[PDB]
Amino acid sequence: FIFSPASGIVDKYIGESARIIREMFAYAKEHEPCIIFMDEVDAIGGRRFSEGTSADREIQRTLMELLTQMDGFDNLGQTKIIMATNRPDTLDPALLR
Amino acid sequence: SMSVALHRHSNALVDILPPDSDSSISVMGENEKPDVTYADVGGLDMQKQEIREAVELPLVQADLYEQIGIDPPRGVLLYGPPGTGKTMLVKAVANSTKAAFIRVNGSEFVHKYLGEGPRMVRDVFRLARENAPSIIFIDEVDSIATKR
Ligand SMILES: Nc1ncnc2c1ncn2[C@@H]1O[C@H](COP(=O)(O)OP(=O)(O)OP(=O)(O)O)[C@@H](O)[C@H]1O
Ligand SMILES: [Mg+2]
Repeated sequence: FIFSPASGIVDKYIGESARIIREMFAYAKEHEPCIIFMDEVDAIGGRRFSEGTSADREIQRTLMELLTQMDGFDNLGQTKIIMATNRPDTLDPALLR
Repeated sequence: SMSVALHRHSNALVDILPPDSDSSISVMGENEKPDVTYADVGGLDMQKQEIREAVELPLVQADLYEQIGIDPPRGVLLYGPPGTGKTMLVKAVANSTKAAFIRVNGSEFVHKYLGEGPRMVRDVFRLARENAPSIIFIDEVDSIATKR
């Protein structure tokens, strides 16, 4: 049981923030069955923007990875994700999907 | 532009490496390709025909494009709302062509060290050229192609 605040995986450093997230699933696969639990995914699952600042555009780089990590050509065996949110309305349409 | 080996204490090109070495990426499909054929996809028959003529057809019959004298389709862009099966339609051609098919995300090309993003961009092209004809798929290219 991986317990993960969604707002402590974002660093200052440039795409370290995405490096952590890929590892998190790669750990999971290797300890399978495993569960990834993300609390408050308004943080990095926010709306699309792309008229924000540098800070918000950073969020796009980590979100875009996490979306592909869940479904790509890489399949998940018994890796299961429970996300929790206080509003499904301000989550990304691609995530919510 | 190719990888090459340098001697640490002087900076000199002391030998050369083949264009396969020095990539973080590799050609998958050895047994790592999905099972999703043309058959597995349901409809979108217009999108199928269109994308097969975009990607598959230039390779199998280059000769026809040259003959007729038409510009072959180069880069492919797939737009449409999320949840339409964009990625799945490309899954199909990854099995079907039986050429090289690379794999790559847009976050493979961002990195912690600076200017080590560009060095990957050069790597994926060089690898594609060697084991050509090749298809490179950048899954989500959103973060590279930002407009601001
Ligand atoms: N025509 C279809 N027949 C059968 N399954 C389909 C079809 N279209 C879509 N699906 C299903 O929807 C899934 C999600 O599609 P896919 O990941 O290819 O989407 P996308 O539109 O490229 O979005 P995202 O950017 O969120 O990945 C597929 O893996 C598949 O199960
Ligand atoms: Mg996506």
